[PDB]
Amino acid sequence: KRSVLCRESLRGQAAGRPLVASVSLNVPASVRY
Amino acid sequence: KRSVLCRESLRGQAAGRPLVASVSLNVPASVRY
Amino acid sequence: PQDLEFTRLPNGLVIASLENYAPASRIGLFIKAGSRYENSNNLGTSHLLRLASSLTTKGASSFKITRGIEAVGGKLSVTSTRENMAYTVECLRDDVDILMEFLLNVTTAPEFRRWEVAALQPQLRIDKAVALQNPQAHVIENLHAAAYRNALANSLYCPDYRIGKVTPVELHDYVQNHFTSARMALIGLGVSHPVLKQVAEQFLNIRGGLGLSGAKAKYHGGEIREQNGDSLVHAALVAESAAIGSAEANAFSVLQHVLGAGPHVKRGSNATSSLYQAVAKGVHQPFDVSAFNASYSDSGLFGFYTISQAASAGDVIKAAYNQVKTIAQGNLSNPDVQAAKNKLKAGYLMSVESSEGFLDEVGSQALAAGSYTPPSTVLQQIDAVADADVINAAKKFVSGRKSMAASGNLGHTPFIDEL
Amino acid sequence: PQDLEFTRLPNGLVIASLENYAPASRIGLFIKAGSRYENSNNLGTSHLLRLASSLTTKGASSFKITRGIEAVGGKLSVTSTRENMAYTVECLRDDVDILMEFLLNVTTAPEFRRWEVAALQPQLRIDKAVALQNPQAHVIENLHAAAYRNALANSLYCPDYRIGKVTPVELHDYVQNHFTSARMALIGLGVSHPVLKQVAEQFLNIRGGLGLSGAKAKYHGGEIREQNGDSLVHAALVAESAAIGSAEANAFSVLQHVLGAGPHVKRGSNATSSLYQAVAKGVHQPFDVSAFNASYSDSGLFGFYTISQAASAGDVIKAAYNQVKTIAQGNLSNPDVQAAKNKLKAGYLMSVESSEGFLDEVGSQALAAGSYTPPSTVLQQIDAVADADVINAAKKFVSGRKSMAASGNLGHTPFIDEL
Repeated sequence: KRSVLCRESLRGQAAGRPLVASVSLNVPASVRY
Repeated sequence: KRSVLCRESLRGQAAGRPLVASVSLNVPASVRY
Repeated sequence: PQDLEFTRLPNGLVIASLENYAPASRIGLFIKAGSRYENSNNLGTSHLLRLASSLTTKGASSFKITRGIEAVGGKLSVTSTRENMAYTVECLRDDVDILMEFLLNVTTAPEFRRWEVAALQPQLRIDKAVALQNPQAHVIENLHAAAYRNALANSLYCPDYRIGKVTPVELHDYVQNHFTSARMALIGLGVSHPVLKQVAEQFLNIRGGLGLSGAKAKYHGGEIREQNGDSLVHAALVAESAAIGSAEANAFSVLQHVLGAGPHVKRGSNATSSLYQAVAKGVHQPFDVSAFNASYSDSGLFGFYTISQAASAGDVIKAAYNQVKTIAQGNLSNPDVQAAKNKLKAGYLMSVESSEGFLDEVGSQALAAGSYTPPSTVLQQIDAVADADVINAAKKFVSGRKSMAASGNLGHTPFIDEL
Repeated sequence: PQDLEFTRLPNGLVIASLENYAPASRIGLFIKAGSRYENSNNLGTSHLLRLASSLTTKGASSFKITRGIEAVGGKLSVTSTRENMAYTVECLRDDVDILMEFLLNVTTAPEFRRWEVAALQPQLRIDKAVALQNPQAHVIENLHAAAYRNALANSLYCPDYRIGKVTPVELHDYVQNHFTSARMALIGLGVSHPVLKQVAEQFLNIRGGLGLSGAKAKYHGGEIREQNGDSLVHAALVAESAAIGSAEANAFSVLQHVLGAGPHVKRGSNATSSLYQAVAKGVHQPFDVSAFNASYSDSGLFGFYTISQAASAGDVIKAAYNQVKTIAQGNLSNPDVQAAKNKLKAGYLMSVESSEGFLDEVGSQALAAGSYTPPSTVLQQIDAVADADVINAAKKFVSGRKSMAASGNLGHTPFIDEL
C-alpha cells in the first residue's frame, strides 16, 4: 500500500483503443487502462 | 449446509413486532425473523 | 394472577413485572442500541459488544461472571436487533439476586481491557462464519444494505475489514451513548415489581440522548447480487413497508399472510398460500417461496423471498410478483382475508405463549410505545384491517421503488428492469 | 520501410506484419475472448485461463514451454480485457520459430490436466489479492458490474466463491468455443508476412461461431457501494458512453480530455483541467480527480472518477458533476476544444510510439474493424469533432441514466438522488 495524501494523485482511466487492459505474462504482470 | 431440493423449504420472513431479530447468548445463539 | 405492571421513571426507562406461578424467572434489560446506530467509522461495534458480554467489568471479573452463572445453572443471552439489543438473563427463582448483580455489571460497568478485547476479536470471524452458513443471512443482510442508504442498511455482523480494528474506546463509547436510561426497559417474568423498581432506580440512572451515532431513516431502491456456484439461488424483492405499530403496517402484515408461506404442516404443502399456488403452477417440481415482512420504527420492508434453481430463478421470481400484482389489481375475495387474519391472530398468540416469547414481546413494546398493550387489544387492531386496505397496501408494493438481493448462479435472475 | 500488411482469410482471421529494422520481434495472437463471454455458471474461467498459459499442452510439456522460452530469453504475456485476450510473445529475431511453436501449443493445444489445473487454482486468489490492492481495481470493477446487467458487468477477476471450482472441462470448453478462427488476429512486429501467413494457414484453422458464451450488450443504471476504514474514498460516476470506433464515441473522447486530468507534468498541477479547476476551487487542499472514458464494441461508459477524503466526498463529487453540467449547458469556448484535440492526438501518437504499443493498437483494430487504419487517418477523424458535438455528448452524461461505485467511509458520498 502506497500513501495517497498529496496533490500527486493523477490516476483516472481512459486510453484510445484499450480500456482497462489487464496483462498476465509468464515473466512480468500488471493492470493498466 | 442443508440441501434444499424439495417442496419442503418455504422460509420467508415476517413477524409482528420483531423483524430480522438476531440473538447472541453464551448458552445459545441464532437468527430469526 | 397479577398482570404486568409498567412504570416510566423520570429518566424515561420503562419497567414491567409478572409474579408467575412456575419455578423459572427471567430478567432482560433491553437497551435501544441496534446495528442502525453505527457510522461508517463505527460499523461492527455492536457485533463485538454483543460477543463481549462475559469480559471483566467493574464489580465482576470475567471469571467470576461466567463461573458465577454456572454455579447456579443460569443463562445469559444478548439479543441484538437492527433496532434493539435485548440482554436476557435466566435462572432459578432463588438466584435472581446473584444473577441480577451480574446483568448490572455487564451492562453498566463493562471495562473493555485492551488485552481482553483483543483476544475476542478473532471470535467475530468465527461467529460471522457460522451465521453466514444460511443463505438467508447473507441475502437478508444484502437486502437491508441495498434498500437502505444510511442507518438500517448497516448489517448485524461486522464487516470483514473491520474485525481486528474494533477498538476499546469504540466499545466504551457505544455503551456510553446508547446504553443509557431513556433507551432502556427492564422486564421481569418472575420478579417483584416493587423490588425490581428499587434496583432499577439504584442502578439504571445514566444520561445520554438519542442519535450520537447518527439516527435517521431513509429508503433507497437498490440491488445487491452475489454470484455463487450453488445449484440453488435465493433472492428477495422488497418495497418500503409501512412503519412499526401503525395501521398501514398492520395492513401489510395481514396482506403478508394472504400470500405468506410459512408451512403450518410437517411435510405438508400450502393450499392456502397464493404465492405458492401461483408460483407452483408456473414453476418446476422442487422450489421454495415465502413472503417477507419487516417492520421497524421509521421504515419497513415488505415483499417476498424466493429459492429457485439456476434456470427457474426468473420464472419463480416473476410468477411471485405477478400474483402479488393480482391482489394489487384489486382481485381479492373476502374469504381469504379472514383466513389470513385468523392465521395471524393464532400466530401472535403462540408467539407469546412462552416465557421467552412473552418477555421479548413485552420489552419490545416498551421501547416502541412506552407501555404494554394486552393481547386482546392487539387482536382487535389486526381485525380492523379492511379487505380493501390489504389490496391497497399491496398496490403499494407494485407501485413502490423496488429493491432486490439474490445469491447463487445468476444467469436467470431478473434485474430491476426485468420485472 | 515496408508498412503493415493485413489479410483476412476464408476463416476470417486477420494477420499483419512489419519487417522492422531493429533486433526485436514480437508476435501476438489476439483471440476475441474477453470476460464478457462467461455466464453465471462460467464466471472466472477466463481469469484461470489467463493464468494457466504455461501448463502442459499437446506438443509441449509445461517444463519445456517455460525452460524453452527461458533458454532464449523470451517473454510470454497473456493479456486480457472485458472484450479481448491478447496472447503476446517477445524474443530475439533468430528465435521467433522456437517461440512461435510455443505460442501455438499454448493456444491451440492446451491439455488442462485435472492435476495441473488443480495446482493452479490457488494462484487465482494470490493474483486477485495483488490486483485488488489498488482501489482503482475494485471500484472500476464494481462500476462495470453495476452499470451492466449481463455481459460486460462480468469482472476480470475470479469471484471469490468460484476459485477452486473452475473445472478442466470449463477451460477446455472456453478455449474450444472462443479460441477460434473467426475471432483471431495474428500480429507480428518483426516477422515476414509471407512466412507468417503460411504458419497461420497451417495452425489457426478452427471453427466456432460467436456467442456460445452468450454474447449481447445492455446498460443498466446502478450503484455498488463498498464501505472501508480508509481515510480516502474513491467513487466513479458514469453514463452510457458512445460505442467503439463510432463518431459519438470519438466525440466523447475529445470531451473527455477537455476535463480529463491525467497530469502531463511531474509534481505539476493541471491548469488545463476544468474538472480539476472547478473541483479544486470548491474543494480542500489534498484531493485528486479525473475524467473516465471507456469504449467497447456494443456500449461505452463515460464519466469521471474521484478520490476525496471522508467529509469531502460529496463536495468533490458534486463539484465535478456541476462542471460537466456546465459544458452540457452549452458553455464551452473554441480555444479549449483545440487544445483538448491536440492533447488527444499527441497521446494517441505516443501510445503507438512503442513496439508493444503499436502491436496492441494493430491487433486491437484487427478485432474491431478488420484492417489497419493508419495514424494520419486516425488523426483526421478526431479533428472532425465539432466544438458543439462535444457539448452535445456532454449533454448526454447529464441526461443519461447514472451509475456509480464508491469505496471507503461513505458517510459523505452522494447517492443517485443526491445529485
